[PDB]
Amino acid sequence: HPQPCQILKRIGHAVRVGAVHLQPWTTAETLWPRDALLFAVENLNRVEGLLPYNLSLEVVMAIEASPWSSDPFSFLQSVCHTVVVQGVSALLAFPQSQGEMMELDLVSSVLHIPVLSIVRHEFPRESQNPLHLQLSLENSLSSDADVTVSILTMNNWYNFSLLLCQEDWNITDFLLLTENNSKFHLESVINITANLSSTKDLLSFLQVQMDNIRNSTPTMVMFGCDMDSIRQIFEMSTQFGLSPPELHWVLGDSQNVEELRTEGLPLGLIAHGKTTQSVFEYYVQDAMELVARAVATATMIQPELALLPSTMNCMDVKTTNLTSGQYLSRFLANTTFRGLSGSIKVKGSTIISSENNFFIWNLQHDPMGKPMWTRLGSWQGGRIVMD
Amino acid sequence: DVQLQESGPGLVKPSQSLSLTCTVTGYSITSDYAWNWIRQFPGNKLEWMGYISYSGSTGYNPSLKSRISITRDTSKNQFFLQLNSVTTEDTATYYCARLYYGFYGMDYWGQGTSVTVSSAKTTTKGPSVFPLAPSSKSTSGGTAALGCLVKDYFPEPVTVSWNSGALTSGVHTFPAVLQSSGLYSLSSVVTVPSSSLGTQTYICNVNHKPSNTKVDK
Amino acid sequence: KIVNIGAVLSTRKHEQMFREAVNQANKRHGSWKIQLNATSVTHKPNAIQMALSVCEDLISSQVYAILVSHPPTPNDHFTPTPVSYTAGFYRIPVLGLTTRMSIYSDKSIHLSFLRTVPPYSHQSSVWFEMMRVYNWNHIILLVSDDHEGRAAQKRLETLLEERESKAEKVLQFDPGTKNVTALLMEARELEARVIILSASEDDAATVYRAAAMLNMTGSGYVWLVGEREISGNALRYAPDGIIGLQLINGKNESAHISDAVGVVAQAVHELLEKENITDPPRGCVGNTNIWKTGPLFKRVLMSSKYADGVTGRVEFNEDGDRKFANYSIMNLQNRKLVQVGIYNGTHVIPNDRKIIWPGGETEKPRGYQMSTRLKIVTIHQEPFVYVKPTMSDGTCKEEFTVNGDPVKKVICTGPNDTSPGSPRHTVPQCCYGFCIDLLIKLARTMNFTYEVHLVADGKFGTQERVNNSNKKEWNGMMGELLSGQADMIVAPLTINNERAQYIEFSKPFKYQGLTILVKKEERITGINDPRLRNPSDKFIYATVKQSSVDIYFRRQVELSTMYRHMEKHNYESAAEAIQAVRDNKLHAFIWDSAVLEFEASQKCDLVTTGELFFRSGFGIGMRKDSPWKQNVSLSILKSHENGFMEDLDKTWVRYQE
Repeated sequence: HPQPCQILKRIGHAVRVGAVHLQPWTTAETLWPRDALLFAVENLNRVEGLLPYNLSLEVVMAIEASPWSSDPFSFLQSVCHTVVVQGVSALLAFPQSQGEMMELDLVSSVLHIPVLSIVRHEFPRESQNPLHLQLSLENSLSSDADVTVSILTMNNWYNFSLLLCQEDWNITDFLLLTENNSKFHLESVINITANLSSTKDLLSFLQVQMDNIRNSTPTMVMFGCDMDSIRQIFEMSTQFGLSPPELHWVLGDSQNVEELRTEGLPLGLIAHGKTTQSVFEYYVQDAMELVARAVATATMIQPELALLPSTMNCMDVKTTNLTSGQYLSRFLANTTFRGLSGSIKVKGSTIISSENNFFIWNLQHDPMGKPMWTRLGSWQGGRIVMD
Repeated sequence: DVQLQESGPGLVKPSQSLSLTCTVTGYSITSDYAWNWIRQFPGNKLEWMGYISYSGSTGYNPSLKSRISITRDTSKNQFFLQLNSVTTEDTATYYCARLYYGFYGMDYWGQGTSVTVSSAKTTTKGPSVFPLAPSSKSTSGGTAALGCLVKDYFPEPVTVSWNSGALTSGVHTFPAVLQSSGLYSLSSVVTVPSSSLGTQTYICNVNHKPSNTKVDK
Repeated sequence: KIVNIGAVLSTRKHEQMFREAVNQANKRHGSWKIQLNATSVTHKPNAIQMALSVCEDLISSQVYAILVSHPPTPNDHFTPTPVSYTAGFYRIPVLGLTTRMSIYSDKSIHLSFLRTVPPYSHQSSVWFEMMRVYNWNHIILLVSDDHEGRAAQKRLETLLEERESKAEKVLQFDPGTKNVTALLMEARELEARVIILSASEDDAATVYRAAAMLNMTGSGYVWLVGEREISGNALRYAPDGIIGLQLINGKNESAHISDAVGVVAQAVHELLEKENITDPPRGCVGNTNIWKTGPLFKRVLMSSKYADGVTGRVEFNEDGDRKFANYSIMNLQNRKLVQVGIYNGTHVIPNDRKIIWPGGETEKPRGYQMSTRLKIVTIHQEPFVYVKPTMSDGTCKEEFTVNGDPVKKVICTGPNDTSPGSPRHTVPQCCYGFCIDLLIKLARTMNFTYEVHLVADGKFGTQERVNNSNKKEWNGMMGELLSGQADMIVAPLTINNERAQYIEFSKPFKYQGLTILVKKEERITGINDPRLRNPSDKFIYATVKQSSVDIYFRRQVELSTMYRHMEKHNYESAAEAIQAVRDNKLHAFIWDSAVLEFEASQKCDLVTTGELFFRSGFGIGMRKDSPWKQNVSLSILKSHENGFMEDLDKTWVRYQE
């Protein structure tokens, strides 16, 4: 084992993580990067074994010294000037707007340092660079579509009712996954705001739609309808007596467990809920765990790989025959583990989306008389272990 | 436009880093030509050299494939060299110009600098201040014995000039065997003029590449 | 009227050229009251420090535009990242020459990137405008790149969508391909020969060496490449004749700088003449100076149609490219720079030279290939296609016919069993009969090379919803015809409106009908009788799944109650049903009239009925856009007009004992 006692003389035998973008979140909510980083460091120090080879993620607070909400100059020039004083090893970014996000590509191109883009909303992926990662920890629809496909394949149901209420969602991935799978037979979509101001016409349209889908496709899955549409459907189901054998209502989009409807649920519906939340501290902890796993894999591959800094100045780039940034960006994409707030699954280091863990909660006819989420199945990231 | 001037230092210390500055300043430098020097030395032949690109391919021959490091100086649209431990046959007349990729030939006159292996202190000894004495007695024909006698300065392969742009009827350079003592007695001569009678003075002023001295007589 | 022009300069010569351009620009805008700033910044190696210095020097004078007048960008990867990222926050277009990379041209992440450099998208647009008279819509995308390759693929997709056509094989690859020979072999098999490389010069030299190794350089192949793809080391193995598009106003720093300065001056003049000229706040560091009129300013600057003497029309593209760059396409004939065309703005018209190819002709080459690769797919048609097992390891002894003449037979290498039995075990057999004679006659009349192969499956396929990504098409030999495996289905498929929607047919060669095989309620008297029209669970006759009889029962409007009853006795082939009905296992069997007649003439126990229905000539299934769709039909018609096909049928199918 080659002893790497010749490159830790400037970094102090510790991974110097750059704490850039320390400005509090104010644009479109009220997150705090300081408390999140503190909680992440506390969680990393509590559970031993995350940083092997006597390594420690030295989170150096790089603050310039809200007019500084999207200024790239203050968070770039002074940040590099203060971070290249001992050698740049790692860097964690917090893109607040487009101005703080576009600079990450330039940073990764001029320094060859893998950065993490913790964005709020969906940003385009024009720069398909492996060093410029994109971690959009949000409530996507890919995991929900995968769960729906698994449920349809395990129950032999090729038909479905597309509840298309609005179009300002991420239904693009739903269509992309539908074009690949052959278990989708759509006949008529269910709308709620199809130019219906009064209530009589809306009720008549709903009655016609349900009488049409009773025999066409008795499987209504939620794929983009808001909470108001679900509430109205649950209110009209009890008044009309829409039983799961007649109309099997399925709740595909599982946002949270506290936002899930727990009133007026028919006995025998498919209503799943995302156990994880959208806490920023949990996302920072998952990012820290992913960086730790990547550093561990790099050290296991080559001892002089992770300890060797990719750059040491504001303009130095690692373009040698044996680099470190490419290996660091390609190793974490293979050894994908299960994070705290959802399993961290690297999707080509460009469209990374943490797949949250779900549980099959099919509320059937409770004999005791209390509605409880019966765990008839499981979901460990694709597999379903029935009981 | 079309500028193939070789402004590289043609006089450096032996076994010293030769920072050959090839100020092309032409159309573009972003991987369009080869920009390599030719090893034209009387006595032997040359070999197929390499070619630089935007990435800075500093490998010409398999021997010096990774020894030298050509620095990409995009500020002045030129590049530097780091030729270390140069031999005798390698050190010859350099042609660091806009060499077109393909090695077809040439369509211009003979230019380029020729770096030597002589010491800087040996070559630089002081301009020989010799007054120009017109002969005006060897009236034999069109070409006689009359010209400047300036010596003891930089090697012959330099920017040879005249007294503020004098007559250049029949000027042509020719790389010859250099002297190891450093006493380069370079002195150009013209065929038709400077061979007449009277008081017509034809003092030459040979300019230097790393000195730019044009006041020596 | 105080619109300053911020120029990003690097060399003193560039500064002098910019000053001269500003001095001479008085005649362009008619000596307007605009003050062009003389900001002359020095070049810095650091990308971020140079960007900061440029931002400071431009905020010290409050300029309104960006003008990069140096091809070498300060970035290490030779990308216009710093200037774009420092101009996007201030909503200022980057009207300067940086590089010829096309990935940054597409405005996806950045919203204020208006680079006026012609990218590979402009090259693709020029190629599209030039190929309008060549009919070369089929282009083989062989670019091995992750950014430029994806940009070129998107541009080609947009071009094909705007042209209302389709491509042949469009797919991106990864840089650093070693098995490039397989790519050339795949491109040679396809009819398209438009090889496009726009990734780098290393892959260009690699594909040039791969084409020269197989002697396929210029011999009908289209080689449309640019100057960046031939620069460096790319023409060392390519012969003289490669069409190399020279980058007009892409690398020059003598007249291109002055042209860009004049264009920017005219643009800011036309913008000042129009509305939306509100001065943005001071965009200093450490402050949020997002321009609220950013989109409006970009929309006003977009409509900058002027009348120049050099270029006729000037208009930005869909990605904000150069305003109709006059790309002069050059050719490497005898290693020269002859001009073969000029992009005026609507069409590339040749001036003096035409397209020259190293292995082709100076005139229009043959881009599309012929139809000499007709893969003849065979199926179980024993009365017509006598599929005989092989006698030896490839040796097929020509057995003597009734006239004592050895019939020439072609081997049929294919899976003898079905898909579950033999997935890909292609076993050669000695297929002979009327089909081989027809193929020989067609190959003698025409000049195509037929390929005899047996289908892996044993069914024809149905047009129901398949389990493959919900593709309502045929699942079988007809589906393989659509994918590209099969080229000419020699089987006489039943012509109908359902099959005519996907592919077409040819001239029918075997004019037959549809009857029922009986074993002479003993008699069946056709299908109109109520005894078999509405059968019971124990009155189901023989039927074949995914066959002509299945399609005939599906298309029927009054036999829907019997269509569902046939699902009990569905088989994988007709041989099973024949073996069942010949051994007293089922009631009857519905199949082709000629096949049942041959079975009745051979097997004495099987006596089919006399009532014949569905008298229609079953044609040969052909492709949808095949060039020889009418040639094979005319050949079959000419062969049927004379007394040859009839005699062959009487001597082969009519086996009377």
